[PDB]
Amino acid sequence: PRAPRTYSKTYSTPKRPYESSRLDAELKLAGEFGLKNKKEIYRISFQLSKIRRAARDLLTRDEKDPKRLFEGNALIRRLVRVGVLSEDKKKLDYVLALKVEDFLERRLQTQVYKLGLAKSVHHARVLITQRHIAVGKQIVNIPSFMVRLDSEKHIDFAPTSPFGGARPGRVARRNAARKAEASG
Amino acid sequence: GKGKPRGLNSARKLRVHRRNNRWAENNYKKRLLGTAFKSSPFGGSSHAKGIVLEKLGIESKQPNSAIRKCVRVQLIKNGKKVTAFVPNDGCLNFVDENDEVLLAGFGRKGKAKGDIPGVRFKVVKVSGVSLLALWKEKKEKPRS
Amino acid sequence: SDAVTIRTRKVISNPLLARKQFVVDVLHPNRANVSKDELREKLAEVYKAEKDAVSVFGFRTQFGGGKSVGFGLVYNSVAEAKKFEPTYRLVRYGLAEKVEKASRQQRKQKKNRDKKIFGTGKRLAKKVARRNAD
Amino acid sequence: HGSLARAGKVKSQTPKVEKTEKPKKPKGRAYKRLLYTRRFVNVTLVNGKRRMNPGPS
RNA sequence: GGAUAGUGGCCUACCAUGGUUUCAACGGGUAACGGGGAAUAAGGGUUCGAUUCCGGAGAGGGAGCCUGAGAAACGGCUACCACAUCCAAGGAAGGCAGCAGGCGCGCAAAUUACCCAAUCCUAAUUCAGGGAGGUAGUGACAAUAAAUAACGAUACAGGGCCCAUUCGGGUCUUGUAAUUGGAAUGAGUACAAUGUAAAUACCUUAACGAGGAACAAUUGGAGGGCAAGUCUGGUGCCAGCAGCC
Repeated sequence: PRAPRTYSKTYSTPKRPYESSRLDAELKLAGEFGLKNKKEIYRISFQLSKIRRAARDLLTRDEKDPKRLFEGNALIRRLVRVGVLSEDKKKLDYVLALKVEDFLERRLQTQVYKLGLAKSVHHARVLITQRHIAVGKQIVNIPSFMVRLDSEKHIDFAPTSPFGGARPGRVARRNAARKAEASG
Repeated sequence: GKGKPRGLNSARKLRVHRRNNRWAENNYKKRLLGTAFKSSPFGGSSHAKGIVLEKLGIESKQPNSAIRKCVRVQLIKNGKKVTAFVPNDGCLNFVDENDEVLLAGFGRKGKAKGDIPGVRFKVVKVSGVSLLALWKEKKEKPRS
Repeated sequence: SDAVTIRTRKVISNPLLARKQFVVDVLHPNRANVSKDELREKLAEVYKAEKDAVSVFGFRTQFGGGKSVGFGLVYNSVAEAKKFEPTYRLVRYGLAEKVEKASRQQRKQKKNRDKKIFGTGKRLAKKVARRNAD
Repeated sequence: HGSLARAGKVKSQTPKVEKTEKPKKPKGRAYKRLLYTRRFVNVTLVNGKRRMNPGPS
C-alpha cells in the first residue's frame, strides 16, 4: 500500500467543560473578534501550548546552547514574522508571555477590520468568505490567515469583485435588467 | 528505612513485590483473569442482540416505589438469559414480545443503574429501529 | 487573444528526448482558462520550432482565477514528437485516432478462453461439428 | 402482578400543547454575536446574580 | 560414521547420570505473531500495537514431494481427514487468509466499476502482461479554517456628555421592531479548456440561484456535582426520571 498520509489535530478541548470564568471569557473573545466556534479559540490556545512547550524546553537549556541558539532564533523569526510578539525585543522574553489575544489579533478577519475595508468583524468575516479580498495578488476566503507583516500594506479588494469595474454583482445585474424592464 | 528495599540491586524484589500487590486491584485482577470474557453475558463486547422472551415488572428498590419495565432477553451469540431495561415512557409497548433487540450496559460497569434490582442492561433498538425513534415518533416498527 | 501573456519558465535543454522542458504559466484576467487549441499554437509561434511539436498539460487554475500554471514542452520537429510523445496525449491532440478496443473484462475473459484451448483450434471446430450429429 | 398495564401512563394523559411558531435564531458567528450582545453589552442588572433565564415573580 | 550446501545429537554406534532450576527451571494461561510504533503525559509511568514499513508464518487440517538457483510452493503436484461441485453413474474436478462479489457469523466493515495514464515488477533487458498499483463508486468513526446572513435608515429604555423650565435637542446607537432598502456570495445543474482513450469532483459562464417552512441546526441538558427556570399546564411513590446523591 501507499505510504500513509500523516495528519494531526489542531485544537484541544479544556479539561473542565462548565467553567463560568472560562466560558464567559471565550464567548467574550468570540464577540470581540467575530469567531464562529469555541474551536476557533481552542486551536489558538493549542497553538500557543506548542509554543510555550517549545520555549520552556529551550529555556531549560543553558545560554549559548546550540539547540536554543538555532531553535530559539527560528521560533523568534516565525513569531515576529506573523506579528504575535513585539519586534523590538531580542531577549526571548515575550514568547512564554504570549497571550491568546495576540494570535487572533493577527487573523485576517480582524486584520481587514482595522484596515478600514470591513467596518465590522462580522462584516469582515462575511466579506472574507465572499472573496472580496486579495492578500497579495490572490483572492482569499480564510478568516484565520496569520498575516506575515509583509501583507498588511499588500491588502486590497479583489479585482474579481464589485467596486473593481466590469463586475457589479449578480443582484446588481438583476437590477440592470429591471432598469430596462421598468420603462417597458 | 520505609519498609521496601532501597538497594541499587533490589530491582527484582521491587518488581516482584509490585506484581503480587497489583492483584489486590479490582480492575487489574478482573482484566487479567478475563472475567468479562469468561463470565459476563456480553462476552466482553459493548452490545449484544437477543430475542425478547417475556415482559417484566421489576419492582423498585427502597426507598422508591415503582415498577421498572424490563424484558427477559436470551442473547443470540450465547444463549444466556439476561434482563434488559426498556428505558423511556411507554417504550414497553414497542418491545412487547419475541422481537430482536439491541442491548447495552447501564454505565455502571456491571452494577445496578439505580433502584432497579439485578438489571444490568437496557434496550436501545427494536427490530433494527432505534427505541428513541419510536418514542419520538420519528420512525415506526414494520407492521408487515 | 487579449492580454493572455503566456510565458514559459525553467526552460532546460533536454536533447536525449530531443525536446525543451519547461513549465508554462499564463495570466488570463477576465477569463476562465485557455484551451489546448489556443495554448498549443500560441506556444508554437513564440518558439518557432514546429506546429504540432508542442505539448501542454497540468494547468491548474489559481484559486480565484486570474492565472494558471502547468507544464509544457516543444520538440525539434513533428516527426520527432511522434517518436516520444505519449499516446494518450497524441490521441487527445488529434495526432492519432485510436480504434475501439475490447474492454479489460472482455479482453481478459477472451485470454482465459483461448488459454483453455491447446493448439491453433481449427481442428477442434471440425471434431465438434463431426460429433454434433449424435 | 398486574404489571402488563398502566405503562406509558403520563405520556398518554399529557395534553397536547403544540409548538409555537417563531423565526429562526441566527446560527454560527451570528448566534455567537447574539450571546455576546446579550451578556456583555447590556449592563442593566449585573449587581449580584446576573440572572440568565429568570422567571416571572 | 551417515546425512546435509554447510556447522551441529541433525541422525546412528558408549560411558557417566550429564544438562536446567527459587537469579523461577519445567509445567499452565494468553480474549499473544514480534518490532518500528499508538493513545495517554509535570516528572516517573499505565495501557495498546490484527492493520500502510521490517521480520515470521500460513493458503481448509495434517503429511509428502517434483521442477527449479531458489518452494517442503498450494491461483504446482500426491495422499488421507473434513467439506464440497459436475455426471445419460462408468468417472471427473477443488482450495478467494488476492480483487470485486455471495452466504453465514455477529455490535461490527464498501463496487461482482474503469484502466495500465502514474508507481513499480515480470519476459525472449527495445510496442506484452499486471484486481500489484492507480482511478472512480460506497463511506458523515479519524483529521483540515471552511456556509447556515452581512450593511444603512426609522417610534424610546438610558455604562455618559453641552447648556439650567436638570422630561427645552443633539456627529454621538447597545437592543425589543412579524417597518424596509442601495447591497453579497455560495450549495450547485459539463457537447465548453484543464485529468483516466471511454468520465467524473474548487474556477468562468450567448444562460441560472436568496427575503422567510425561506436555501432555519442539530445533538444533549437546565437540583448539585456541572452553566443554564421555586415559569406554566399534565401525572400524582403512578407513569417515569435519576452514572452518584
